[PDB]
Amino acid sequence: MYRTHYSSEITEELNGQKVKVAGWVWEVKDLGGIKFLWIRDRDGIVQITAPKKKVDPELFKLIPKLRSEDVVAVEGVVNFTPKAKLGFEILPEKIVVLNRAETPLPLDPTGKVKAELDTRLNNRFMDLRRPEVMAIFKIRSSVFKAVRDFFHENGFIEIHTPKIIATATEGGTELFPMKYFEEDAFLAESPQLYKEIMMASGLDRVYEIAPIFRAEEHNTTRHLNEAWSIDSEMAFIEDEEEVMSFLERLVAHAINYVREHNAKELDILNFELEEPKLPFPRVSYDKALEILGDLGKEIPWGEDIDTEGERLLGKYMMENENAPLYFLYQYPSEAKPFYIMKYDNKPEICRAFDLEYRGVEISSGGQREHRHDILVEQIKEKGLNPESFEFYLKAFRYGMPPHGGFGLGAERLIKQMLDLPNIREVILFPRDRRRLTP
Amino acid sequence: MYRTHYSSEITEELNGQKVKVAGWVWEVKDLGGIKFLWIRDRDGIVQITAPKKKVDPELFKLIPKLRSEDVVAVEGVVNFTPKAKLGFEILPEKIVVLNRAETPLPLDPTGKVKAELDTRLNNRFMDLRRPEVMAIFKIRSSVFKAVRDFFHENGFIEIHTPKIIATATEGGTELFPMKYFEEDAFLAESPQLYKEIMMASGLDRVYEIAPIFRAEEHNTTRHLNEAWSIDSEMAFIEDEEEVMSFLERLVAHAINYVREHNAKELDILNFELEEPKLPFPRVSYDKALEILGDLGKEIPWGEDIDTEGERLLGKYMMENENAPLYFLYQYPSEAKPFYIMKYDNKPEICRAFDLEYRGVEISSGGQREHRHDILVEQIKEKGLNPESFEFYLKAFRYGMPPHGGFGLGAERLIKQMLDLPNIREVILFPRDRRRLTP
Ligand SMILES: Nc1ncnc2c1ncn2[C@@H]1O[C@H](COP(=O)(O)OP(=O)(O)OP(=O)(O)O)[C@@H](O)[C@H]1O
Ligand SMILES: Nc1ncnc2c1ncn2[C@@H]1O[C@H](COP(=O)(O)OP(=O)(O)OP(=O)(O)O)[C@@H](O)[C@H]1O
Ligand SMILES: [Mn+2]
Ligand SMILES: [Mn+2]
Ligand SMILES: [Mn+2]
Ligand SMILES: [Mn+2]
Ligand SMILES: [Mn+2]
Ligand SMILES: [Mn+2]
Repeated sequence: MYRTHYSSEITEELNGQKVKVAGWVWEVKDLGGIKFLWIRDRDGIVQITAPKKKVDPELFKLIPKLRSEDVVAVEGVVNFTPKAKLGFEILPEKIVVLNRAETPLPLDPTGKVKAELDTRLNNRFMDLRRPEVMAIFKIRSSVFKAVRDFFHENGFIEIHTPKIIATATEGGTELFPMKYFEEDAFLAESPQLYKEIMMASGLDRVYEIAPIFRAEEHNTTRHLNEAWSIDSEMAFIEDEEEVMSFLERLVAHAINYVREHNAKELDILNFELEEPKLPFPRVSYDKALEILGDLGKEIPWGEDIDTEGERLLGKYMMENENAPLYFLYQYPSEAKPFYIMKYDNKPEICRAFDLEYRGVEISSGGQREHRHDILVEQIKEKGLNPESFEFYLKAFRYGMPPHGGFGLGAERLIKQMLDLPNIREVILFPRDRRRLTP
Repeated sequence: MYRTHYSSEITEELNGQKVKVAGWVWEVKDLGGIKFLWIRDRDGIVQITAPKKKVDPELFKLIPKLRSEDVVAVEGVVNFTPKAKLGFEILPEKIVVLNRAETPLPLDPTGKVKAELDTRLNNRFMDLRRPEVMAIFKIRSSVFKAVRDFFHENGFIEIHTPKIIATATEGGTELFPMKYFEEDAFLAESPQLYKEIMMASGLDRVYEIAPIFRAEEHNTTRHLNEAWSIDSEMAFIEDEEEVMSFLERLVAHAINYVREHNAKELDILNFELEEPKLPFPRVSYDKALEILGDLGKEIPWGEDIDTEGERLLGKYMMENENAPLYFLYQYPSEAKPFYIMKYDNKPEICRAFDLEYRGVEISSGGQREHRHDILVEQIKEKGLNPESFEFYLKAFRYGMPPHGGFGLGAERLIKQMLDLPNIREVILFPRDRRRLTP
């Protein structure tokens, strides 16, 4: 390996020892009798100091020949000194140019010349050389880890369901059709039917973190046609609040992990990520519509709350409850899927919920209707053909425990967590109405 | 929740305490002065003991009405006693029937009546109720966790790349073409191009665990048309041996995690999983051809080792070195992808390798050709058009360090680890030439 330590792994204990650092040339200053080389790696910049009387003459002449973004490797002695901005410098014994960069660069890694989003996406390898972008992807990886750790700690087993499928769906829209040899298939939009089927297996507590594909009609700063969904389904619940309780703790865990493990990144983003306050407020759909009405926003009882409505509610909840996160629940049964269980005592409302983060939905879920005959009737109430869901319905006939779950969008979670304007900032290679490359 | 404890969570410590267990009716013994009920959850069976003198009369009359696979929940008192074959029994206070099972069952959960693989795959929710099948999926989840933990402990950052691609066409057949609105696109067979593009970003050490899609020409016991690939790419390496060293440690870690945390599942499977012995043997392609030739198996230099060659070599490696895992490396350059670096001093050989587990490939990798101009010539040598790779090639022009990586099949790893005859046993809903549904 061309390096022994990253910029962040050199501590005082190594003072006076030989180390190897490597990365991209950030800056070179030839100041006559002394020269400086700064190398940038994933964690920061390291200073290479070359006093004329202390380095090999060949090294002294090589430095000024180095160019921005050249990939280099340096072997030298660690010297902790107040004179070094970051606390220590490396006195070089050897400098190897591994690969030279061409010029001009596609994007300005110094951040001085700003680039439009599309140019940045077309050149992601350059984009991540900027600390504020690398910060987002480091945080994305931490969020995925925190989520899986929480699931594991809570007895959940990871499962994997098919993305190439040929079964019915409730909406029949936004599908990506594909030929599967002589048969017709589609890319999966959610593992919903499959995770429910597995509730009849004894697994009981499952999660899956995998891509979902939806051919969204038009672009928005909140949707992508390819995204990563964090799905869970859990059995033997007594109501949907047990699912909401689990979800909020999972989300709080992810937020706290980022706050604990990625403070450096949040600082680079000049962002103060709030300590979660559980339980999050619960706002019934009825109450949400009343609040929107007073704001001049009309939603007829029975219809889903639109994006403007969510935005207005998010602001209202921040102003009135200092709550960046809150649940909308007890939705009209007519506004949610046929697989959601209705309140037996008040059928017009159902056990579904949406978790809103800064006024944008990050997750949808609820308790499912596990009683076969009622489920079948609900399919009919949606004007659909139960026979088209036979492979799924069969799983409810041989001992199906009550269950519930949610789908939590990873990009949605991260975008809202960091209060970013566009979802394209949180996935490396976005897919939207017109973007298919890189 | 309807349960507080799984069958495996009840210990001496809880003797005399009240708990709630829940699961599927496994057996009922209906006697005049006592009823016994056994229920099954994902970890095992729990005995419920109901003497007439001790339980509520309604509960006593309820038990005989229960039927196999009905879902029930039981609240009662833990009672340890040598008279209970499993060590303890639950003296029930309340029993609730959550859902009733129809008969006949799609599959026999008692294991007495065997069913063919196709029938089991069609009724996966029933199939996992058998301990030996549940065991496989618990181990699958364990392997995924171990792999991710190892990546994290070694400084790798998780990334996520597109499964819908314009082209890359780093090959010809075996691709699933798909329309992306007006454009022609394909399902990704590997994140190869993307993880390489990210080696120019500073991330340096990345991994991705995600679906891959391949329209395999032939139906085999070792291939699927949809699989999960564990991919990694790492920068600043000096040769492919650094990648092989990392990979063997990753696989050893996964194996040891299973041996340590799934001993119970390994026992249910009547399988002894060996302790990994590092380093695994490294066998050059030339040496493999010599071993095979000595055995009467002739492989013309330059051709890949076929399935029988792999089987013979795997057997030889066990006999000669008690090595169920070993590497094949220094393959002919003509036999590997354009992105593999050739030995500059012996160009007909390249820095690619395959990891074999019980005579079956579980992973391929190598050091890549990070030098732009040479890479372009190799694209040409493979009969491909460099212009089809502009977004990828662009990443090699602005400071690209040397790098290498591998693709490790999750199903391949698990199938081989457990010495299972068919890869369909290790993924819930397989996709092959003739199976598209469920
Ligand atoms: N096109 C998309 N891009 C990114 N994430 C998505 C997309 N569609 C859904 N999700 C995520 O998956 C979660 C569950 O999916 P669900 O089908 O309930 O979403 P939805 O109600 O269609 O979302 P929306 O109202 O935002 O379009 C959503 O809360 C969101 O986090
Ligand atoms: N159809 C498949 N089903 C399952 N896993 C696969 C499949 N194709 C490839 N893999 C896994 O991905 C790894 C990397 O893919 P690669 O393209 O090197 O495979 P391959 O050499 O074509 O495999 P094989 O020779 O078995 O067909 C393989 O080592 C294997 O573990
Ligand atoms: Mn939607
Ligand atoms: Mn929604
Ligand atoms: Mn929703
Ligand atoms: Mn193949
Ligand atoms: Mn192969
Ligand atoms: Mn291979």
